[PDB]
Amino acid sequence: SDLQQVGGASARIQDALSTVLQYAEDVLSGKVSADNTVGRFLMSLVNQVPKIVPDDFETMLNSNINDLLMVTYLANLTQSQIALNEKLVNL
Amino acid sequence: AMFEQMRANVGKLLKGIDRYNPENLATLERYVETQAKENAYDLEANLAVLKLYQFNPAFFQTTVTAQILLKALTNLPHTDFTLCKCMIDQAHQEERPIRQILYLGDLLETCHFQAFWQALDENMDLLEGITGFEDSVRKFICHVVGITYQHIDRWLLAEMLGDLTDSQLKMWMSKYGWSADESGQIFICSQEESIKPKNIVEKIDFDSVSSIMAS
Amino acid sequence: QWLWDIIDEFIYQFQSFSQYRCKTAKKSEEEIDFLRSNPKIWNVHSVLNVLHSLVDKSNINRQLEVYTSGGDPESVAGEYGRHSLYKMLGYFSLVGLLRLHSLLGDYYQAIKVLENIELNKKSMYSRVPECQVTTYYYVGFAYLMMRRYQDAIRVFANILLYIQRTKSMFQRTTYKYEMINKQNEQMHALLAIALTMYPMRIDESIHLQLREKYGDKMLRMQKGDPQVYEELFSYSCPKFLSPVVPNYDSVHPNYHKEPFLQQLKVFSDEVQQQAQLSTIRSFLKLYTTMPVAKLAGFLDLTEQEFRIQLLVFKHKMKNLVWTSGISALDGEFQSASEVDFYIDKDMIHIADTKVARRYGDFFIRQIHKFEE
Repeated sequence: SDLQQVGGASARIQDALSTVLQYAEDVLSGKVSADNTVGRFLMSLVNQVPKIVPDDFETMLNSNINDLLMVTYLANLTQSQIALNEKLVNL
Repeated sequence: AMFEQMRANVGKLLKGIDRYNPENLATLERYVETQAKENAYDLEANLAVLKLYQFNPAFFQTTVTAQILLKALTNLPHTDFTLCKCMIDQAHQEERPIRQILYLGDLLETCHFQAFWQALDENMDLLEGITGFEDSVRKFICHVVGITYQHIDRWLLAEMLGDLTDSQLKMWMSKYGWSADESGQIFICSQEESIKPKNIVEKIDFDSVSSIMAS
Repeated sequence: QWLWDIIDEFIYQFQSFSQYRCKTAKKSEEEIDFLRSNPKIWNVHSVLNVLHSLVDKSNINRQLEVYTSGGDPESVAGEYGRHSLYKMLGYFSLVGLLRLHSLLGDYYQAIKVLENIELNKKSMYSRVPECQVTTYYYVGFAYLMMRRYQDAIRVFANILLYIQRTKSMFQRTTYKYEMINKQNEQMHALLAIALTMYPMRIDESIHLQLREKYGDKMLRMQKGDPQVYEELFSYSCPKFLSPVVPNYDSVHPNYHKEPFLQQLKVFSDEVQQQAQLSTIRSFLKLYTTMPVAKLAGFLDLTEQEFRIQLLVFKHKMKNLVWTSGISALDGEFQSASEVDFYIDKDMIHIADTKVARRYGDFFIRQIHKFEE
């Protein structure tokens, strides 16, 4: 959660930075150091996450979320069975 | 006219203790007459009269009961007809015209409209005196068509609604906005419109499930 | 002697209690805050209102079976006792819901259903678990009487499962706990016969060896039976009205018999009509789209000899089960096939496994607090 807040704090700095970088070009002339350089950084982000785009891949992602949820659900069941064994042997 | 004048004191009577007393029947039965006559409806009053008749068999009035039954058939697919089945024994159900009305009602409830039209006593006075019965039965048949047909045949719509000539058929077809269609059908609803499955198009679980699993 | 005499002793007590209740409880905060402050126990008040309703209902059924027309019990219970207890203020706590729960349970047994729109709208108090279970029991029966199979099964499933987070304790179930659970099961089985193929949602509430037993019966009923319907009807009608208690068999009385005959007809005609629809709903929608030969094989399946196939097929389709398009030109019948889904219940089960562990953690820690 601390890492997610650091990442959202950073992402909000990126929104503010790119807004300033564009507006510098609109106002008079700007963005020369931020041209194909930043366009490669933003692409470097996008190529990694979200990887690709089609329906096949998001369907695969949602199936994996259901399996990760199933493993998490089974881990609640194992912990509850350990609790059922715990509750029988501490009376 | 008469219905609202009674209603202002009948709605008190139905939420008092007065609804279990037979003395109130002479106003409640007239309220049932007025429901046939002026085409109004009251379910709590009709159910009270049927319960009074059920508890006290000697006050069973056939014409009043028949008017409640014929109004129950104007209200299909509501549960008024089921409530009438509950409150009346076979001995009171089987007399005239009650047994005919129940048979006609099962033909409506089981969607045998063609059999209902073919089994109806044409010259019965009681059927004429139920204000707006004819449009209401056809509205029920059109409602079953409008839910469950995308396109319907022109002869098939006339067959279901009781032998309507093409002048009369327009006064039904255009009453629901239904279009002419090619060779030589009537358009009722689109195929895309009459599907829309609520199931499977789901799995919004995660925001709710993650919240209750957060700690 | 004895059994009837005990009913009069209870009526004398209940009428006297009603006269006291009708008299005091619109002014007597002196009586009442003496009752609030002094004790260190509270659960007895809930038990007495439930116990009175069960005893009164047991007493009323016996009187009604013996005296079958024109006698006092329904009016005297309705006009004086039930209406006065309905129309006065609820005691602060869940006592107003408890009085409403008897009124609703009397209204249910007298089959005079409608006023649930009024009852629900006046029931805006917190549903502390016992008052949720009572409300659901009556609401599932109300949906069943309304012929809302889809809605009734969900309400019955909750109270049949019994994971409603009840914490009772202090004999409040009571004396019919097993019978109430089977009363919910019996209606749930009838609802499953109407609805299945679609659930997929019976595993939560009915354990597998009963899913097996009603599944044999459901498949046989929609293929040939007679006897499953006879078995289902005879067990169910016994539980549908909730009469609480019988009297005692003998040659000489009629009476109870007139009772039983009225109950059998009312349930028979509705269930017979619904059973015929369940059999029509039996045949699988194997493909969406049927040209004339496939439609002819469906007609052959539907009825034969000969005369009148297509006419009764219109009626059988328009009962509810087929929503479709027709082309006269192309000769093809076009329909959808209904669909449903799974891995629904597990999302509920992850929440209640967390509750189940936590309740056990609370119990051990409460026992441990006496050995500190």
